[PDB]
Amino acid sequence: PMVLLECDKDIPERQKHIYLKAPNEDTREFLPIANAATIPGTLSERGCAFCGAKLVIGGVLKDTIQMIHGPLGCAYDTWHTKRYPTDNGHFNMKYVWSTDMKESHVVFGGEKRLEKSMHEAFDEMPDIKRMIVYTTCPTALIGDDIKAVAKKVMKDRPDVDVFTVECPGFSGVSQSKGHHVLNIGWINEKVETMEKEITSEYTMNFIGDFNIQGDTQLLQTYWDRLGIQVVAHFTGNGTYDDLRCMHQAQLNVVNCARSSGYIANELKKRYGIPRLDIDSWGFNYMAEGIRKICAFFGIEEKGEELIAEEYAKWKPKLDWYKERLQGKKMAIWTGGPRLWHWTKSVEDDLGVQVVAMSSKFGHEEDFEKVIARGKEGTYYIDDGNELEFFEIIDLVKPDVIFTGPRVGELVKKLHIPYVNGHGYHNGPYMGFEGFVNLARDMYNAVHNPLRHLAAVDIRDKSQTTPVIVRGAA
Amino acid sequence: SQSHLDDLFAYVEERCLWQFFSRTWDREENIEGVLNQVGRLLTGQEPLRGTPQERLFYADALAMANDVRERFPWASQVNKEEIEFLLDGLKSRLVDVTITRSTNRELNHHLY
Amino acid sequence: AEVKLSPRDREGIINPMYDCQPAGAQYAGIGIKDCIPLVHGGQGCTMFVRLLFAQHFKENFDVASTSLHEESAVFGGAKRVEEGVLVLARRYPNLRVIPIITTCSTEVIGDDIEGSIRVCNRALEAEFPDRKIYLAPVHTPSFKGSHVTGYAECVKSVFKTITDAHGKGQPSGKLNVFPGWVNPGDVVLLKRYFKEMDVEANIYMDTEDFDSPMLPNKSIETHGRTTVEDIADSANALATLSLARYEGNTTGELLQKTFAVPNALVNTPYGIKNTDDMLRKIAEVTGKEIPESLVRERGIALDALADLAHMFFANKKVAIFGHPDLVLGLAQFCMEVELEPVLLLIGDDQGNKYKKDPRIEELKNTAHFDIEIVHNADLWELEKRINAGLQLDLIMGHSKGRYVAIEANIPMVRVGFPTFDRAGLYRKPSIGYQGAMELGEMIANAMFAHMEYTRNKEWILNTW
Ligand code: CLF
Ligand SMILES: [Mg+2]
Ligand SMILES: [Mg+2]
Repeated sequence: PMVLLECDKDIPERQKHIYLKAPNEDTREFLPIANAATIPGTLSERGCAFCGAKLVIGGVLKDTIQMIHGPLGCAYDTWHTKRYPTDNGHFNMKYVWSTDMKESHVVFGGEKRLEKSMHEAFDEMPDIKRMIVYTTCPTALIGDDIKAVAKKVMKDRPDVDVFTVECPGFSGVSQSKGHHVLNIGWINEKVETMEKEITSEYTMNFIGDFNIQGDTQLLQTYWDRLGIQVVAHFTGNGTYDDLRCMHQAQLNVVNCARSSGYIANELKKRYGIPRLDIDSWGFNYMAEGIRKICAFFGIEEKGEELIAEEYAKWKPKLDWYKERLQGKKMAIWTGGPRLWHWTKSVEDDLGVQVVAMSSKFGHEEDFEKVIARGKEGTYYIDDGNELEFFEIIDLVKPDVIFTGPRVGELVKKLHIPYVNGHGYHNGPYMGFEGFVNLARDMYNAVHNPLRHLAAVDIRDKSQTTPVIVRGAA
Repeated sequence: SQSHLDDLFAYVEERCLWQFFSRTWDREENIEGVLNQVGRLLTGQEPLRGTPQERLFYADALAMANDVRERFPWASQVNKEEIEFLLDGLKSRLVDVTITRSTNRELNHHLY
Repeated sequence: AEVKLSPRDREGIINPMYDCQPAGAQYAGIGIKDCIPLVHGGQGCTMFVRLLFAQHFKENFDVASTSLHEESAVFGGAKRVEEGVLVLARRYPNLRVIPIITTCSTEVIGDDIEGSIRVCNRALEAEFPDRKIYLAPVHTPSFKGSHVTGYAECVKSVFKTITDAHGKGQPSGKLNVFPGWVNPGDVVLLKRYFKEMDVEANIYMDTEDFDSPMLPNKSIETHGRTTVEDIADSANALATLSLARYEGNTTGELLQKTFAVPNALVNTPYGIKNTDDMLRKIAEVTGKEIPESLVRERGIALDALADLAHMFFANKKVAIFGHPDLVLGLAQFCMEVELEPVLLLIGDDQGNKYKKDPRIEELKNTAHFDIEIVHNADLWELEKRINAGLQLDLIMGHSKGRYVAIEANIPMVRVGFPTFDRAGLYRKPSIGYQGAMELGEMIANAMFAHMEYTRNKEWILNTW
């Protein structure tokens, strides 16, 4: 049924956002409302639309200036917070740019301030010739026309290319709006503005993977082995110009259908490129994915050789962790997709029971997926808040929670260990080896002497301090 | 036939993603495309592999056909007509739950 | 030799040194017991700052958003403020203080915060008759100043609000102390100094418990310790000691103007002399003697630093960035130990104030090497100067500068805020005598490791 938590008695609309799956229910009658307005004052986990454009997607690129048109805080706030390495010395994580909007620009306009800042950026780093310009709350409110500024700069500096995104933080309800605006602008303006050499009979784009701790580089070892050219990664370890070539691919492979399904759908509509959704987390899921790709291409034997070698390498370790993790209870409190990518894969491959899940910004489509895959007796929460999190912990008593670091530091006080569900502990977590990495971190998190020590009150004469026995795969 | 159909439906719900595409018209296309190829594969017919979309439907259907043959001993015992009937039932169930009765408010939005 | 002040010469920023005003206001607020700040703006303005505090402290701090969305951008956001205050109050029965912090969005659209406060005060009075919640309007447009200015503004507004409600009472005998934006370890040190000097004092804000235990009973103790009652008693103090010109002195000035509590602003107590001068001021206002224990801690510091100064520090060139009170104070500490702070970077638009800071004169009359002080600086200004050939032996600054030092192969000591890329720094003092010693030691140890990694006379670390 839908659940009214005790902590929500004064915000009882929240009942329509929380589903407890019970036997025999028709789940079509219990789909949480999702992607609706936030309730003020709740300590919702949600971020802003600008975040979804710049931090999540655009900022992943290795060769592009990220010009945030606004006051300096939006820039500071999206710098030193992500874990998306590159093969060029991590230029993306080392720098952030701002137009340093001042009061006089609010009053008189910021377009000349933006134009100046853009030329300065290109002057300070003469090897960088690509730029994305984002609006933020106040530059949207004052109506600066960043597309027109961009056009002027490209006329004045014919060796650069500039893309613009209108994504002030108040647009939409969450990060999700930023994903949408960026995806549709990119396909409308920049796809099919360049071409590259095709070097394989088999070509794909990999859409919706942001190279968290090297996930994309790990998957790339698969595609290289298989002889598949990846025209563009959207956007892990990617380049601006690769993204201009997306129309050349034969196949679009989608992992993050939330952030990046938009561009896959438009590529299909406009260019006829088929969309294949996979799960690139999960051990048996990764095998299915590879088999689908290879069947599409007609390279089935090459796929089976890769799969066999990966299972010989990694399956014994995975099974060693399953033996120790079987029956453990997990919660997943992340953006959305990882709920449906992980609930059944950790169950199948590790024996882990996901007892509660919360999505900051997922849509009803994400809830359809996760409820389809998820267990009975589990809580499914759209746009969860802090008090709810406490009440859920008391209801389900998880052994481990996969969530962001701040919430991890909070639940630590309850002696519940965490794994960073967003930026990982010791990743990558995608692919065959990655799921073993995920399992190892779950195991170390749970089978941790400090947890046991923290429970002991040294004043209690009836209590001793225990000694715990760990293992390694 | 009801228990067999219940088996197929529980499989697709817990495993597959193609029935959960972003819009109604994509769900409809995928339910029909993939399940037609599943029927071919389960009954020994040559799959369609002409166009890029047919090739993708084959790839999705091959995972399901192989899984169904592994999981369900009945799928190797029933005849071609019974397979076809089941898959028609499965199409109608998947439309029902992913389209007709889904409360996903984005399903009919004309723009992606 | 010249100490020159110059502005950044670019309009735009690359690698900002500070966050915006609302972030500093949030920081102020999380030091108050039973306080949840409410940030009136878009959601990122809250969530990104809660993350920043988790990076620095490795703790969660409660801050709520009004969740400004598109409708409010067209018609105004007051209903979001008013809903947010009530939803906080209804769901957090022990909540006492809500600083209502504006952002760029809500400054631009002009929402009437004081009007919303009147509405909310009426609603709260009616719904919760036996409760008092203090709503403080905090005007923090992000398009001026920085998180330094925002911290100062929030402290002042909170103090105004709570003291307006309670007024002047019976003399407390206590000092008010505004240390500015310091670590829990700095607060621990000051508490110790006041205890050793038998001086009763409230430290605003008392953030010692941000370093909270993991307890057998599972309780959460990660809270500010400064209460309403402590803030209200400010009006009754003997004196205010303000340690940071840009981080609280304006509240000491407000309490002087309103309640005739005399405010004494001193140099922020980085290094030996500034600590000496602080303690002399305390003695002067309280009539209490400096204790022997502080003479001994000072002497232990001096002894430790004397093992370092002429051997490892002399003539070494240092760049320092961070809050203005920290940068100016650390430059003075560096010179006491024979380091040469040749580049000081201060990261906001308050240059017209900084040109009048007396510590600049104090540098001008002591330094024997040219010093460049870049105001309105970003961290690209440091990188660019290194790339143009500035030879540095040491950088002192916060963790968002780390890649400058890493790539230039220059040792870096992490000071100020945020220091996320090393463990435990929030617990170590940087001010006072113990702090000077710990800073000096961090410097030396950073140098020593550098010598080892680079094979630069690494054999010398034996009989120093
Ligand atoms: S919801 Fe998102 S992060 Fe917030 S402002 Fe808006 S785009 Fe940006 Fe920016 S400068 Fe500071 S952090 Fe805000 S108050 Fe403005
Ligand atoms: Mg089922
Ligand atoms: Mg000694």
